[PDB]
Amino acid sequence: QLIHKDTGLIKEDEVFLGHIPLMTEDGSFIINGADRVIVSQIHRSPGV
Amino acid sequence: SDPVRQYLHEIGQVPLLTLEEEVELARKVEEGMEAIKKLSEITGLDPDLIREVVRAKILGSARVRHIPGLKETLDPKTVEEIDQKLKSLPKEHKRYLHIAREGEAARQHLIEANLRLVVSIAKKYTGRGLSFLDLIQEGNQGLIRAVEKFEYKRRFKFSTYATWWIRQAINRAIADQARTIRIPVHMVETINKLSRTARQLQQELGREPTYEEIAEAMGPGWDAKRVEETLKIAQEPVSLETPIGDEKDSFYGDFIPDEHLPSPVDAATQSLLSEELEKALSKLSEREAMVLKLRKGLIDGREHTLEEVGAFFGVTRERIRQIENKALRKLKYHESRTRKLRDFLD
Amino acid sequence: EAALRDLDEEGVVRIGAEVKPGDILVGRTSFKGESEPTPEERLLRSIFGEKARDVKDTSLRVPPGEGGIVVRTVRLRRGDPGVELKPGVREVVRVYVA
Amino acid sequence: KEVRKVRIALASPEKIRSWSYGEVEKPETINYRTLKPERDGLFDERIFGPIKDYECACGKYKRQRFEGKVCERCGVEVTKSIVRRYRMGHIELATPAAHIWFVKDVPSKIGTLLDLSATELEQVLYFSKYIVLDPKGAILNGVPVEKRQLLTDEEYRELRYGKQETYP
Amino acid sequence: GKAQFGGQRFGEMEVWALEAYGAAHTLQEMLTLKSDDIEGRNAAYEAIIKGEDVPEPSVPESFRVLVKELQALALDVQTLDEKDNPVDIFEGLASK
Amino acid sequence: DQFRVGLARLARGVRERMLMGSEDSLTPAKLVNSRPLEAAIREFFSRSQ
Amino acid sequence: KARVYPFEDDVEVSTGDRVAPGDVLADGGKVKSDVYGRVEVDLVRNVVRVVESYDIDARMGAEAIQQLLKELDLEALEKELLEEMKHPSRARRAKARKRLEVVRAFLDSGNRPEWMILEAVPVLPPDLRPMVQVDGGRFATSDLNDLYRRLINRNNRLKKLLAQGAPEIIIRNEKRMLQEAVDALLDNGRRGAPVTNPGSDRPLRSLTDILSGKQGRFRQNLLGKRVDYSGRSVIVVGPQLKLHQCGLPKRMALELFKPFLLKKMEEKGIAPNVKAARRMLE
DNA sequence: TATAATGGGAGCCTCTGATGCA
DNA sequence: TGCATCAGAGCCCAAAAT
Ligand SMILES: [Mg+2]
Ligand SMILES: [Zn+2]
Repeated sequence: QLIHKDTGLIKEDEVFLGHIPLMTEDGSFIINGADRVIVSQIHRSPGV
Repeated sequence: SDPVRQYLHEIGQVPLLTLEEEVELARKVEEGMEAIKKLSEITGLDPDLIREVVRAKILGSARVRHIPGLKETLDPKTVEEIDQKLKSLPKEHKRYLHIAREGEAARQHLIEANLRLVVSIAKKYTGRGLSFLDLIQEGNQGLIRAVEKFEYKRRFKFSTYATWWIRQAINRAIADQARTIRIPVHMVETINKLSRTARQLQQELGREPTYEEIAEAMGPGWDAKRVEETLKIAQEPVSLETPIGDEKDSFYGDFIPDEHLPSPVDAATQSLLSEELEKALSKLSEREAMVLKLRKGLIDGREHTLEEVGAFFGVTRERIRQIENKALRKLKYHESRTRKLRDFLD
Repeated sequence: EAALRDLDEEGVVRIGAEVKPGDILVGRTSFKGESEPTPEERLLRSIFGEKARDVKDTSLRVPPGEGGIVVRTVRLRRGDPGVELKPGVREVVRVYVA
Repeated sequence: KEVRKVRIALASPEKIRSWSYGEVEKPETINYRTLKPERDGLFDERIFGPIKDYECACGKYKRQRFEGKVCERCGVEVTKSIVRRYRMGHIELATPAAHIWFVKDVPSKIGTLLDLSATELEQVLYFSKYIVLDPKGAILNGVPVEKRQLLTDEEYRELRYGKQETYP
Repeated sequence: GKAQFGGQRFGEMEVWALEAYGAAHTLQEMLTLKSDDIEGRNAAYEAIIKGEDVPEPSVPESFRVLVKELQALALDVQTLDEKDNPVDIFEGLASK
Repeated sequence: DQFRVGLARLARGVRERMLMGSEDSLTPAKLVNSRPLEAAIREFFSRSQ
Repeated sequence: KARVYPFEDDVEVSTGDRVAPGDVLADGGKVKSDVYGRVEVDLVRNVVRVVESYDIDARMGAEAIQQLLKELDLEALEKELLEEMKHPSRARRAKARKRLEVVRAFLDSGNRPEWMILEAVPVLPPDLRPMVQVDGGRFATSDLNDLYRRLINRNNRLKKLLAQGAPEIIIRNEKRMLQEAVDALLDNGRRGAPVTNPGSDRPLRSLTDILSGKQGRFRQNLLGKRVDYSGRSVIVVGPQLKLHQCGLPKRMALELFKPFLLKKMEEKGIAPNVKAARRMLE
């Protein structure tokens, strides 16, 4: 929803943002026809 | 150490103008231009040439150079002559020189005081293929255009007029410089329209549009073929230094063969063809081998007309065609027997 | 005709054919880049009396060391239902060799 | 003759211009429609040579009978296309520019010669500070401006354009 | 690479091996006729199919690239003879 | 994470579109260009390490 | 801070002119200036102002540095530095040594120090920075072309800003941008942020990068090369071999020795000639 | 070609050598 | 004059890279 804080006018709409890749049943992706895996990354935990 | 930060700091050293200060500089600039017109009339001298001499003396000795349109080379000798000619004017005429000088001075100041305006407009155009400083400099160019065209009488503040010209300058720069393969500004406009259109269609259709759907949305004159051709023309090159792999070890260009330079096999083959051709031409008479060499360009590289080969051997244009035909006839006969030249026909 | 034996009407190798290195998988012609034939070719063409063709053989062949039985072919042209290729591409052929 | 030695030396602007077969006056590369090189651009055949052997761009002179000829119409020499690997162009700068190797390689060669530190050479080259060639009798803060002195922007303007202030 | 119909890389360490063996002509072949010497590699192929022995190699094209790349860096690289006179490895093509 | 990045770029475009054009007639469809988001996700899946 | 010099009649100087104490201002020489300064001719107040200031020559950038380098007398500087080599302090002698070594370098070589500043910038031949159509009809091009393009654009703009009498702030910005652009072409990342193509974090590849490093011209193409008449395969033990032998697969051997094989196939009658022989092995 | 608009944005090893401070 | 601090210099090969 777009709002004009001065006027109060409100126009609301559902906008299309493109596509997001879906994971298949086995935990992989199909990207341009080829099956891909996203490998987990170990790193330093945030904190003090 | 940071060129943007430095420029911003330099920008911050010229105070912004009061409405009064702005009108004063704008007023002096307009008046200075009217003065240059008058000096042209009085002297019968080029107004542009006059403007460069006036401008040369205001900016100082630092900047003195030839201007592409001026007929005379602009150097201290010539600018002294013309400046001395202007100072040789009567008082009521010589006053316009003083007016013009102060006009150029005010032009400088007016430009300098508005530089932060260009920055605030340019920052919005980043990411379109021009660097921030580049956008600032083209934007500055528009600011200069605005100062020359500004009419202070209209009572509009300067920022209003400048903003149009600055936006214009930045957009022209992006249209002119952003592509390795340069595209005419109008064609860039057409390409961008097609982008917006396709984006509208994808925003209403929930998927990328086909070529035909884009063609409807573009109206008459547009079919699917033209949408495709326009997109083809709009393709930007990709770097030869584009990485292959997750190591830094290889480039995309390393995988691209060279089709221009002949391969060893091709060079060898062409050489063998020349040697077999000479072998077949030795089985003719020297004259009928020479007629063919002269007619097909093997000698000197050019193909001679029958009139030229005939005049060179002392025979008639019909005669040289005849000795050429019997040469070629003998050539065809020897080939069917020995089959030497067949394999080079691929 | 020995070279073209296993190609169908459209130029794609037939399903079930055995392909070996050097064999044509998909036949293709490309228009010759404009060039002036060397005087050797001028003389050769003149000797044999055969026009140099406008097109060259760009056909896809089995690379060295590869080959097998053709189990599938996919052909996608431009202007046929459901398929749109990247700009400039008239048609795409895929040959699956097992 | 046989190559026994390889010399490497600095190149004068004159020598760089003698190498050059033309000045590249335009950022253009190749024409978006014809795909032929753009005149005066980075790929120009009039500068770096013909794309095709013994054939000019427009195609008036197509064979080796002309070698060394420069087509009046298209401006291209008829020679081997191999020359596009060899022939150099040049860009004529509006302001001299320092060659960074002689700046950033420590100790700087330019800096060492002129007795300028790394910071000073940086400040002049990248336009943070002025350097005085001719004081022309200037004096700043009671002491005379000495040649090769570095001035800030504030210092230079007060010297060059004078000091003033405006009070609201 | 195999997919490009590529040649094997005879790298820095392979060159050391040929050097330690003192195989100067084998090494020179690797550096010229079997690689970027254009005139040389053409001549070698033609010689072998004709039964002649392979000709003396010429300047490797990547050395010409190096010279021109250093000229692009404003350094003048000059090949000299024993008399310290210039030798033109571009064979007149790049000089006016 | 890459989604968040593409979203930040899309937001830059929104603020930039909220200055230009008519300050009166604007919808969300006119304000949003989704290309930055699509690109961030497309970049992650194809070219990420 | 300026001096005011009123005038009744015509003024012989004009606004913007630079002036020294004593320079004639107006009235045929009657009124003249007491200070060093810049002339401001006031037509309202009927007065010639002279703002106290000097004609000082002070410059920025490579133009200034090139000048100081042009004015170097290296012979003279050698003499001074030899005298410095006698000074008791080790550091004094050390600094004079390093300086003197650069001086002597230029002296023996015959190189002028000002050549380290560029006026004409060389442009590499196009085939070494190609624009090529790849397989799909798409174009692929070397990064140097974008680096040259940045350079050319800024230079041309500099010529235009100069012709139009832009303020010093604008001309200065362009000049520092011009220095930075030459820097990027020659060694990118060397000074400042590496210039990159849009929508990529990848530094463009400059001449220094092409020359140096593991991927550079020296180590990649000069001290090692890919070669013809070569092959590779998996190895397997051959106990039956004599020490001077190896097993070589015939299909490999046919390729490795292919030209020789073409010649031999001609001597024996297997093919009419080399061209036919090659076509038969294909 | 004219309401006015006036200062940006991202950020995370070892050895060697010169340089700037006790 | 003697000592930190920092900038800039390096960090295996070939194969492959779908
Ligand atoms: Mg490797
Ligand atoms: Zn021509």
